[PDB]
Amino acid sequence: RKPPKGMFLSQEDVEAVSANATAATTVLRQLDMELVSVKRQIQNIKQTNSALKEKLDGGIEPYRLPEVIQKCNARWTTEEQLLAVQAIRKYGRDFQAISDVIGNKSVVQVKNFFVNYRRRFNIDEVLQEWEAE
Amino acid sequence: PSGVEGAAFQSRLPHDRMTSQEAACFPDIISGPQQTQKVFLFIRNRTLQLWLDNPKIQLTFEATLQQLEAPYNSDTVLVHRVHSYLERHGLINFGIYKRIKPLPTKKTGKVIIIGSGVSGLAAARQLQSFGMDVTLLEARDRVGGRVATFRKGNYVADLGAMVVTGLGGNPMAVVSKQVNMELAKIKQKCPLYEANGQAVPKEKDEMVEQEFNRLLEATSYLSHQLDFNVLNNKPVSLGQALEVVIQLQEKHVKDEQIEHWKKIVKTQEELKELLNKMVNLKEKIKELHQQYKEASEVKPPRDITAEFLVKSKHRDLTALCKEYDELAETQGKLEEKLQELEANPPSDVYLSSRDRQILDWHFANLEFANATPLSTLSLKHWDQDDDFEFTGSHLTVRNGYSCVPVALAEGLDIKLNTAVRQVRYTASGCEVIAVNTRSTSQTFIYKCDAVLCTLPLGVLKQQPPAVQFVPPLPEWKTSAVQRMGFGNLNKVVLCFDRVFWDPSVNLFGHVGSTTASRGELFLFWNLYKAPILLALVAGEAAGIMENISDDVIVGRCLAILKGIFGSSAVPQPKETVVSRWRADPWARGSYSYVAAGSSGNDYDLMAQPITPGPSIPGAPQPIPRLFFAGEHTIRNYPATVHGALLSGLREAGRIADQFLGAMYTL
Repeated sequence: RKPPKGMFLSQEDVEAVSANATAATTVLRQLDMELVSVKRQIQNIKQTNSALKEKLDGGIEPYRLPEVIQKCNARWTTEEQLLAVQAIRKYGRDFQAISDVIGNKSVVQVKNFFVNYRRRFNIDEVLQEWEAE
Repeated sequence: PSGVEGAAFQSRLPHDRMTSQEAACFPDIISGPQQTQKVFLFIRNRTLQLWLDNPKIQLTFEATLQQLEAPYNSDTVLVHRVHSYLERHGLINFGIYKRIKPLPTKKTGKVIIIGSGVSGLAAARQLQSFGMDVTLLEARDRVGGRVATFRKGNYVADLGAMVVTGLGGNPMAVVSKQVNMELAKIKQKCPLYEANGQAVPKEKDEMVEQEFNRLLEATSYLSHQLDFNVLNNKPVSLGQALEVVIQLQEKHVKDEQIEHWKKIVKTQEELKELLNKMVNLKEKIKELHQQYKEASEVKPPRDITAEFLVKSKHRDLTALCKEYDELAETQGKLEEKLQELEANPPSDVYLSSRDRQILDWHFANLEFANATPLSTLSLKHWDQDDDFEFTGSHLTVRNGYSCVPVALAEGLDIKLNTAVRQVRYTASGCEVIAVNTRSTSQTFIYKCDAVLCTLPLGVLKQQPPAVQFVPPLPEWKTSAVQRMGFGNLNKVVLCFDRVFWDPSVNLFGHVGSTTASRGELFLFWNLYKAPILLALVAGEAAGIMENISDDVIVGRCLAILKGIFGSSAVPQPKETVVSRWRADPWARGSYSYVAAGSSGNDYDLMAQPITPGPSIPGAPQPIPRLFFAGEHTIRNYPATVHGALLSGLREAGRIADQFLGAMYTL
């Protein structure tokens, strides 16, 4: 029903090697050239990727900023409220950002703010203004 | 197998079923109820055993019935029918037995037997066994034909057949009990030695051997499962199909190599796209820092927009630092795959020049067993005889296989140095015209009721004919002759004063340099009591080495031996003979082979006798007059001694049936 294992004898393949006298030698050159062509392509990417890899020498250690460990608070200094509105103008509804900007506010307090301070700060207008970008 | 059932197996007969042969003579029984078949089968298997247990003495019908027991020895015509059948088709009292009833005083019928090789001898002895008048005409000055044994002083070596291919249902088993053949088992260990002169390492030996055997099953698969049997209107041969199998393994290797590297590139390019996204991120992060640095430089106390800027830039820079960290994470997983993929490359070659050369030796061995270039073997049928292989070890005939022809020949009318030249067969009888090989002017004429031809297939093949058939053989027989293959292999006997090889290894190989030369002296045999090596010449090498002097040939032997054993341990051989079987005018080759375009059925055609046309027109259909035996006529055992002998038994049965009557068919 099936060949010995490892032998590879499909109808399709057999035909294509018997088609003419050298149809076998042809097929086995269209593959040596198909192999050298890929190997030279592999060298090209290896050189290209070796160049992009030196531009990242040293990584981003020089641009790293130390961790701000600050315990989250519940009250809203007017300073904290002013930061808020101005982050909404910059960040829409990305509460994670806004929570990151203000720094000692949990992501829920941030969304809670959107309701309590909404009418007093025209948040619609602020979000509406931020939509046009 | 053992018992009565073992006698059936040892006679190549199913112990529990009736053969087509027996249905012919016993159509009452095989068409009758199952119980009577069992009695008949028991009588056949019993009788066989009695002969097989003691084949040095004729098995008479009385002897047989005496030792059968009821219910079986109750019907005496059933026993007489069975025993006469067996005697007639040579399943019992064949060979060289002592006879109880000495020979009928006056004979009936005259048969001329062309050729005194084993098939000839074996018929002759059976026909005379049956009360006929037999004369054999032999072109050589000796009997045995292709069973040739060189003898000089104390050296004995066979230039012809030298191996008994197992005693497991082999008629030669019976012959060896009858004649003193000293049979010696042949140990299969065969170390291969490359052209440098040193052993192929065991890992290489097993690797090629396994690839070889796998390659063979692949051809079989191509034959039976893909019907790859005709290419460009010509039948495919074994050789063609081995190429196409090897090519498709070489193509697979390239195909797999190509798929491996196409995963490196498809990953080298995810990395490429990843680094681009990271070189851009680092540059974006560079600018963000500077913007945050400048915003931080404005010293406090600041207004809230300017405090928001420092806070906002810091948030944006941490976000872009999360991102670039997630990416040199991803850069590590894809850098690891590239190292892992690179370390696991697929196989570089299918076979190396060294691997292929050893493979070429395994092909020479296959060209040896078939005495022909693999390009001539029928892919579909070259192995159609393998189902009937005997069981057990192969053996050599340590005292020379000619002892068997010579033994068969005693008590027989053999004209030596008599070359048949024309066979004339008519509705009323036959005349064979032969000449004397020494002075061909002297001409002889032999009249007879029937001619039994054992002319080698190579001889039957000559154009122009060495033997003329009058009237010419019909096209159906002459076409089988052309279609069949008659191959060639030759031996070089080397006779030394000194044992300098391994006395415990019976055979050993030499690996050739080229495909083209894979058969030149590729195998050596240590079979004999005395110091004798025997070197084989197979494949395309065979027919080319017959154009080369013995010294050049013995030279190339000593070369090969010096390399494999050291250039000072190999002395000069005392005696050397080099066979040239395709040159031999009474052989024209070594033995037959299923040629591409032939089948095993051609072997059946070769055995079909020839019936002449009527002399008087409108006279009744005559008797068959020309009968054929020999190695190329027995489908299930060609190219062998045992096959020859069986064919001789077979015609002598059927000739006796034709000319003396089969009283056992009623």
